[PDB]
Amino acid sequence: PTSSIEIVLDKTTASVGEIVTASINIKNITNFSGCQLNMKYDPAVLQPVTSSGVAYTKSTMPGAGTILNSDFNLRQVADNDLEKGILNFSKAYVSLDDYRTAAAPEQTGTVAVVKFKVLKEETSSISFEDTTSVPNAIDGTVLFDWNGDRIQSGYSVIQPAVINLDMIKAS
Repeated sequence: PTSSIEIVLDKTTASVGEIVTASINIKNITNFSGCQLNMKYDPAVLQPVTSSGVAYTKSTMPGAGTILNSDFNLRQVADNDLEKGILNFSKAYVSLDDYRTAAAPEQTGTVAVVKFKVLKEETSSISFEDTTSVPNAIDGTVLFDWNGDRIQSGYSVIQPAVINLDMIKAS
């Protein structure tokens, strides 16, 4: 009887130059309308790249998932720190009246996809992390319902996602 957000990798193992795709998935989040997320990775090991192969900038949004793609006036803002390895982004529907009226809330699916180039073959992790700039977060996550209120208890944050776990002893 579970509600969750999770970072899922398409590969558990990857060599230098490969792309690993991280999917940020939610499951059974009641009346979900949007989120703000603060994700941490190690910039010596992974580099976020767009679907066309170019590095993110401070302003780059993650790739589209399978939800939050409908025309209920989507607001999208990213504020990334690529030197420290932080992706911070907000994606939410703004026409909440119309979204409520359509009566078909997007409670389960992929909110965003981040592709990472593997720079070093080494054990590394990706997690959500609390940050000063987003003070109301639960392990670096803020989820909103279709009234515009923060969801305050009853979902698990499943993390970290780990690549190259088999090489952990060497780290």
